Amino acid sequence: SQPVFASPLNVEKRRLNEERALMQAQKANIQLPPNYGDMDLILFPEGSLKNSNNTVIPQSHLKGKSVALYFADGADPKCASLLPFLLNYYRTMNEGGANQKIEIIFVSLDRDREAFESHRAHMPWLSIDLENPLTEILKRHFRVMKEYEVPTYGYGSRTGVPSVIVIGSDGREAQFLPICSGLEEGDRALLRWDWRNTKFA
Amino acid sequence: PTLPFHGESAYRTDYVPKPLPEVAKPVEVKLPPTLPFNAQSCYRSEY
Repeated sequence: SQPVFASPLNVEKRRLNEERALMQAQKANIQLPPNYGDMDLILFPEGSLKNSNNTVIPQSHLKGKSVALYFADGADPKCASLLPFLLNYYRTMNEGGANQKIEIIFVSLDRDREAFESHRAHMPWLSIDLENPLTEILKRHFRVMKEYEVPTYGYGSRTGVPSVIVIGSDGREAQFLPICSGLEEGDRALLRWDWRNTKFA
Repeated sequence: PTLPFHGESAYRTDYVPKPLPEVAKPVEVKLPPTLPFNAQSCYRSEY
């Protein structure tokens, strides 16, 4: 139920959670329907996250780390302008430290597999496969949209391409980094990141 | 002799019945399409 309710991550997370609750009720005073805090979610299945070498890693690989989704489109000129600054930020954040601080999960708004590959070969962080349904299920969750090709459920059109959003363990938003928002200080909003209190616990 | 007649008047051969204008060019196509609504307030968008 965060940040919105009528989105498919939350519909599936609800369904799995009250089927768990009815399972434990039928097996055994149990409160129905389950609380938003008491429900549970796995954000990425076993074959979602892939790094630059195209080796898959699961969710627990991101523990103790500030994980941010990056919605982007290869042909988009905002995206083309933003990408080198994000590269520099990611670089100078994860070089000078005892350990690794942040990760960037690339979510693609592209049109074709080869366009996805060409816009992916310039990125050293992780990404999401285009034909995997997780990319547009995350689009519908976080209300990112370039133009109305999906029927909206009375949403807010939060942001367009590109965006970086700090995500939590169950898929909520921790903070929005304002590139194209109410605030719109593009190319500098990366420094608003608070990677200590934003952690994928 | 028996010289015959042709002396037809101005109006009898000058304002004859005429081929009526072929009615055409009925231009009508459509209104332009409408775009969807994606605008929100402040209180519901951020609070």
